[PDB]
Amino acid sequence: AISLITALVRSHVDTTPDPSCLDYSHYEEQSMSEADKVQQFYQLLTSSVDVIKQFAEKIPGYFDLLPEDQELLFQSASLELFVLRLAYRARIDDTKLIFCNGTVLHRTQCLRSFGEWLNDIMEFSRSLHNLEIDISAFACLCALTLITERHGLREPKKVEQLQMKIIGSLRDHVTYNAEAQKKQHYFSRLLGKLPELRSLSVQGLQRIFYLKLEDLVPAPALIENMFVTT
Repeated sequence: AISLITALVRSHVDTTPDPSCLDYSHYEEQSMSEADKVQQFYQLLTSSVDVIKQFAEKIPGYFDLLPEDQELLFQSASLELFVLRLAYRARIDDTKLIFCNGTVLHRTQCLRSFGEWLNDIMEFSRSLHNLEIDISAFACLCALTLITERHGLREPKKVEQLQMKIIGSLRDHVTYNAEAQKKQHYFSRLLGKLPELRSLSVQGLQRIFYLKLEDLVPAPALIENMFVTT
């Protein structure tokens, strides 16, 4: 069978909208209520998480974890995966923003719902690209956002072993990747991006919690799951 890193990269590719199939039906700036903008945000977030769900289920060894741990791990990282993919794909000095559900919008249509938090996401985006992360390293970075220690796991040790396997594959790939060895302990700088993502993500919960209290439209279960991590 195929190697872990190739399985990861293929999953990433298979769940990353390709240019020719992007959805532009929401790009055109049109009149819509504050309630509509929240509606759109929830929709955008939930359907993207559904796609991210497809990537996680293809991570070899994931289905070998108990269904309870899969759920806990997924709910706990969904927002992070969402932000990580968003930031990775976003390019500097760009007007658009592409979401893994294929939807494309103006950065300005998102500022309305994301708030200042978006700017922090773009800031993280530039950070990722400064370090230069290839698709193989990124796929591992994503799997590591999902397969990580969380409180309440039934088989924490089983989770850590998969994590170690993913780390191992990332380690091997970095060691032999020429462009990478050209930088100060690239590997360490790579993993050092996860804590930032965690913090960036916490800031997202604040904004999503704000929208929830505003309560212009009900929050989907998927969005409520993001808050269970409290």
